[PDB]
Amino acid sequence: DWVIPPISCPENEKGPFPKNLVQIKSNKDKEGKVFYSITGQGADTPPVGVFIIERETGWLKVTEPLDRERIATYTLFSHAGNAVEDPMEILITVTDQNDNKPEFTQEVFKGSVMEGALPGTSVMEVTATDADDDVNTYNAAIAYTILSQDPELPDKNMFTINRNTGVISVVTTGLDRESFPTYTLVVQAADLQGEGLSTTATAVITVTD
Amino acid sequence: DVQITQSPSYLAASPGETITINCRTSKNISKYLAWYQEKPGKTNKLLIYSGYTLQSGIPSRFSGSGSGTDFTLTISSLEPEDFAMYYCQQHNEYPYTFGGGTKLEIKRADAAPTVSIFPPSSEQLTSGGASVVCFLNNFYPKDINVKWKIDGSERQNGVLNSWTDQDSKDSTYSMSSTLTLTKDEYERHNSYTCEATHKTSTSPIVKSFN
Amino acid sequence: EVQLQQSGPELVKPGASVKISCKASGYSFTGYFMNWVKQSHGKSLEWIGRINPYNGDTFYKQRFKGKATLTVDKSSSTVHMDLLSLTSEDSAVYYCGRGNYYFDYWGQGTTLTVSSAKTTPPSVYPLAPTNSMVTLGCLVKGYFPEPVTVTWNSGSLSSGVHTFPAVLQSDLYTLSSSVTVPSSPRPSETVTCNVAHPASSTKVDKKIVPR
Ligand SMILES: [Ca+2]
Ligand SMILES: [Ca+2]
Ligand SMILES: [Ca+2]
Repeated sequence: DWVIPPISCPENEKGPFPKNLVQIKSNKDKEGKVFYSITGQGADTPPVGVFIIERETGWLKVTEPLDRERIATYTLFSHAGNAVEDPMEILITVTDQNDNKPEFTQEVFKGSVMEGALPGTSVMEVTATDADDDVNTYNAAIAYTILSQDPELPDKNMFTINRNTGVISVVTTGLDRESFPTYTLVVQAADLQGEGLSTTATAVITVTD
Repeated sequence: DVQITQSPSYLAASPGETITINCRTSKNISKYLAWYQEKPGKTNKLLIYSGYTLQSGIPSRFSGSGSGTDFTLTISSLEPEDFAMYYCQQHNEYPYTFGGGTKLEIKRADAAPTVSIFPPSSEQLTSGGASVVCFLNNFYPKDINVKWKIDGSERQNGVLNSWTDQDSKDSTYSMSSTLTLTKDEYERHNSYTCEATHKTSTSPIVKSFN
Repeated sequence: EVQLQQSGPELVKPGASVKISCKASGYSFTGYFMNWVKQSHGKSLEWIGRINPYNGDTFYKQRFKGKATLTVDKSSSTVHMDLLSLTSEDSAVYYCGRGNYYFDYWGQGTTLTVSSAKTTPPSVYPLAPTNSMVTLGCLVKGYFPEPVTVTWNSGSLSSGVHTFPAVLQSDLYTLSSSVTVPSSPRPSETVTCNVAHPASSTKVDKKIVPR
């Protein structure tokens, strides 16, 4: 049964507004003039005015930029001195722009490793979240990297981090508590699979007995 | 690249007032905007980062707001220290970019310029040059115009102007103007005049030499 | 206390290159990216690029690739910036700043002047004058190696002074200074300006005698 498909509108759109989205028509306009109006969130119930229509032509318009991370989808109902048609469900989908950076769940992550641990030993896990669409885009696909290690002894790279999981592991023998009891790592989480927006955090690794 | 429009460029206020400075960006940068303060002889000072987070050592009368494309730095109850230059910077994405800046200057009662004219010295005329210098000192506000009139005739060639910043002790502005000619081009005329047009007078202040 | 200390001012002819250095202290050096920012006179701040001190990893603003090279020396907590094939457009103040995103600490800046002019001593010219207050001055013209220092009566007379920022006139700088005294029925005192110009070893006094 012929229905209007979901209307997709990207967020963060620039001017000028109003901007046309879709036109709806009732073939009952053949006999006489029809008055169009829409209801729902974004037009009737809050929020208000985001989506409007002009009753003479039936052009569904948007009047201000959208934000997918607030309202991801709208559902409206189009209408036509008497009712002409049973209401039509008009679904509006806000498509994603990469406008949020990955954030670590905390600023400092604590972790501990045993001295003499063999390479591959899991030390700790850092975690970040990105608020963008991680199912239809890469705007939330996070890669983890190590930006620095302090100190650089016995080796410059005592640890590695898994690009996808954030697990930090030992890669080199020689961890010694009496020698170097603490390591500080700056970790970065970037979206677009590591090529996009980033933030940093700190991992503090204590070497135990 | 993220372009930033920072407005206004200049802003005059008094201690105790509240002022706002705005940055609009060309891309949605979420919250990642920072504000800095610049003062002569001091390294630049971070005030706010990530839109609204007050940096250590900064009093809370500095506050930031906004997210997306519109950001505001607000300074409540201005102290004399607050009168300075201010910049925003997006730290969302490479390449990092800055707003064009805002100069927060201190309000002051209007003041007419004290203007003095000086003919070329004996030594300079022996060297072969002739620079007539005109001073316009301790005026407010800073907006001012200078016309040079050599024997009643306006001349815009050979003029060099230089302005001070707002004075720290009395909040005024001063300006220096210098027409530069040579003995050959100089002694062909008799009278030389600079006239200053300023808010404080409906008719320009005139000082002349013969 | 964090501190970013930059190398001194550079005066070089066009076509040359300079290396500006910035030494960090008070924190773990490799924990934060270092940045270089350009600010031309009257113009706004411009980010040039950054370097990760841990591994020398760099990122440049496009229009500075081939103009700027960032390097690091971990053993001395110093970052370097090379500026190649210099032009007058490169004349600016250059700042280093700490931070992967925003810059919570800055250096005091390094001034770069790119010019083909030779070191020239200034010509000092008196500016002699009656109102109750009287304005005197002296003109400092035709020098290139910036800066100069103007004092009146060896700094004893200091209030009422306006030393104006220099102006570039045909590859040479000209500057003027003014001083106002409320001279009275007493015979007007003698007044001389003391122009110091370091880069030419020039100490000159010109006494202002009214015509
Ligand atoms: Ca959004
Ligand atoms: Ca988004
Ligand atoms: Ca994202």
